Amino acid sequence: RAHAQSKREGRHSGYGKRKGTREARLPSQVVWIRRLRVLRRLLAKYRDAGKIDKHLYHVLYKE
Amino acid sequence: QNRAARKNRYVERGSDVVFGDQDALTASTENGVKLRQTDRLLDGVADGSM
Amino acid sequence: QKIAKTFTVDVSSPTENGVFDPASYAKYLIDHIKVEGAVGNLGNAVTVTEDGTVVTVVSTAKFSGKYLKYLTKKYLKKNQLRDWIRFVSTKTNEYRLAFYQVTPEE
Amino acid sequence: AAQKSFRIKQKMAKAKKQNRPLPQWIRLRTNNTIRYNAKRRNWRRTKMNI
Amino acid sequence: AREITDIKQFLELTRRADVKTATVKINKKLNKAGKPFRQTKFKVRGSSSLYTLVINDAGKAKKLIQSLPPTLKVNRL
RNA sequence: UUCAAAUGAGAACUUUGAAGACUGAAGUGGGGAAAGGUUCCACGUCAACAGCAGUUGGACGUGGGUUAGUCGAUCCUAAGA
RNA sequence: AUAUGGAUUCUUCACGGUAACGUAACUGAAUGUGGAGACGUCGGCGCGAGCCCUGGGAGGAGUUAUCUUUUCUUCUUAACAGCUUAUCACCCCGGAAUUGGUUUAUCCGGAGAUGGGGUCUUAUGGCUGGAAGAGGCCAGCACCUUUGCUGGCUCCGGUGCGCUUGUGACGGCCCGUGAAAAUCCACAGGAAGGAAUAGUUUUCAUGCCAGGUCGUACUGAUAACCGCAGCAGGUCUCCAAGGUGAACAGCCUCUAGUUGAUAGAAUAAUGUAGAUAAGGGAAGUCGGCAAAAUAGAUCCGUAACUUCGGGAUAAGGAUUGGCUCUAAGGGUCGGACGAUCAACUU
Repeated sequence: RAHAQSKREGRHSGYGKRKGTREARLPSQVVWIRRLRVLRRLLAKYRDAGKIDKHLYHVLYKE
Repeated sequence: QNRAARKNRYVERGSDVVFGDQDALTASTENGVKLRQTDRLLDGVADGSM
Repeated sequence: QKIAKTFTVDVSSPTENGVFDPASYAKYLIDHIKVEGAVGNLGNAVTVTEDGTVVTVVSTAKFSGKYLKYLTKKYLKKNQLRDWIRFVSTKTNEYRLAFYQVTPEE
Repeated sequence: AAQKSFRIKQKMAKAKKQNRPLPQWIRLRTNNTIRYNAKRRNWRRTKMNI
Repeated sequence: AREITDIKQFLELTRRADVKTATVKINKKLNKAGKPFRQTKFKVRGSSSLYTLVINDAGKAKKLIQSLPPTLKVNRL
C-alpha cells in the first residue's frame, strides 16, 4: 500500500525502474482511442447544444 | 479457587468400585472383530487347542 | 447533523478482584484518544466519565468500537494484563472485560 | 474404469471372492496335501488382464 | 415459488382443496432507513408450486391469520 | 532438519505438540479421461516385503463401503464397418 | 387419462394497433415449403460474470520495549418462477447539395439519410418470490455422561488500457470459404368436424398417475497406469491468489499439501558441480574449444549491398537510484466559467 501510495505521487517511476517499451507499458492505440473519442463527443454536445453549426461540425470531425 | 476446588471433586460412583482395578470383560479375539462379523480363518475350528 | 454515539465499558469482574482499577483506565483513555490528528485536543468532542462499575464514553466526533477495543488492549499490555484479561462485546456498543477460562489447580 | 461394463465388473467380483488365504479347518483333514493357496492374486504383483 | 400481490386471489387458493398445509412467517426489517417494522409472509403449499403473500402492515396481518380456514393446517415460523 | 512428551521389549524414521524450511496457483494444490480393480475406510497385527530401521504401510488377517426420470451409457449420425 | 375454472359461439372457429407487432387462451388430416439442430481461424472495439484492488460501520484474532484511529479475518444468496431491461434489425411521419450522418477501424443515404416518435430478441443485467427458517462470524450456560439449551450481528458503498472467461456487432485472410443425422417447431393448404339448450377448445391455468436396465468407492502418478520394480523415463485435459516486472519468465509470500531420498564422525590426495585471481592478453591449441565480455529500457545515431520489401536491435554514443516539487493529458452533471470525483502515463 505504501509503495502504491508513492506511485500515485510520482515516485519510483524513472528510467532505471522501467523495463518495458512505451507501447508495452501504455499502448499507443489506447492513447489514440481515449483521445479521439474525447474529441468526438466534445463536438457532439457542441452541435446539439448549438454553440457550433452543423457545417463546421462536419469539417472539424474529419480534422 | 477454593470455591471451584470444593465444587469440582467427586463422589466416586459404584462403577468405579467394581471396575476400578478390573479391565477387559470379554477379551479381544484373535482376528480383532465384532460380535456378529465372521472370520473365515477361524469359523471352522472351534477351540484354542485345535 | 453529527449524532452522538454512547459506548459503555463494564469493568466489574476485574475491579472486585483488585488487579484492575477504573480510575487509571479512565485517566488513560481521556488523553490518548485522537480526533482529527493528534492526542490531547478533546474539549467536548468526547467526555470520558467513570462510575466505578461501568465506564462511559460519548462521542459526537469520529470514534468507533474497534478504536475503543484498540486503546484498552494498549492499556492492558502496559499493565501486563493481556493473557489474563480480554475486551468483549455483549451487545452493540456494550462492552465488558472478562477473564479467560483458567482451570483450578487442586 | 469408473465407467465400467457390467461384464468387466462381474469379473472383478469373482476376482475379489477368490482373493483369500486358506481356511484353517482344511489344514486338519485326513490326507491333507494342500498347504497354501497357490493361485492367490494381488493387484500390484499380477495383472489379471480383465 | 410464485408471489401474489392480490388479497382476493390468496383466499381462493386456501379453498382449492389440494392444499394440505400452510405456513406463516415473521421477519424484522427496517423501512426506508428510518425505523423497524414487523413484516409477515403467508405461504401455502400447493401441489406444483409454493404460493406466498407479503403483507407489510401488522394490523392487516393479524386479521389475515383469523381469515384462514380452521380445517387447513397452519404452522408458525 | 531439530527438541520434548506419549506408545512400546526396542524409536534417526510411528503419533501429538513445539520450532526451522520447501512446493509458491505452468503447484510436492483441488478434480477428471485412458488404464489399474478394492489399492478407499475401519479394527487386529509384523515371519516375509518396504536395497538402513520399523511399534509404520498401497504389506499381512477379518470386515464395511459405490443408492439417479434430471450426470453418463442407451438414441442419432461421421470417417468407416 | 380426463374434470372444474377461464376463453370462444345465435356474425360459430378471439380481438387490438396506420404499421413494425401485441395478448393467458383464440379447432385442423393428406401433402408441400421454411427455420432451428448447424458449425473456420485471426484482429482490435463494446457489454456481462467471477476474481483482484478499496472506504465506512458491527464482531472476532495478533502486535504493543517505542510507534501505529493499527495488521489479519467474517458480513454470503442456487436452480426455478413473475415483472423489467440492449446493440443489431424493423415500422410511421417527413423530403436531404450550402451535401450530411458516423466507427478505434469509412462505410451509409431520393432503393428515402439526418431528426422526432414507436415495434422486437432477452445473451446479459436489475427488482421481488425462492429466503433466512438456510449458511457464516461471535457470546454464555448446564457436565463421568455417547450431552443438550439459549442469546446476539449477518449492514451501507466505491474503483478499472486490471486478470480469466462468456457473449455482441464489425474488420482481415484463402486456387482453404471451414460435418451429417436423429429430434423439435413454424408456415401454405383446407379433408372434415363443431352451438342454443348446450357444444368446441386439454398449444391458457389448476388438479391426478407413472418414470425400467447398467456405471457411480479410490488413484490418475519421483509408491495405485506402461516400462520384469514402491524405475530421476513416458502418459490427454479443467480451475488458477498478492508483490516485483512488458510478462502463465525468474525471485519471495497467502490458501491447500509435503518435510518423503539410509544415517553418524572427520575434512587427505584424485574426482563431480561451482567460483575468484597480480602482470601480460591466444604466447595455449589441429582449431579462441571452454570461459570471459555483451544484455532490460529511453534519447542521439546507423554503412556496404539490395529482388527497393530489406540489411537494422547494423555499427557507434549519452543516461538509469532516493527524495521534494512543477507541467500537460479526463469524467460527471444543470446553463463566458464554476463545482465535484477519479486512471497511471509522459
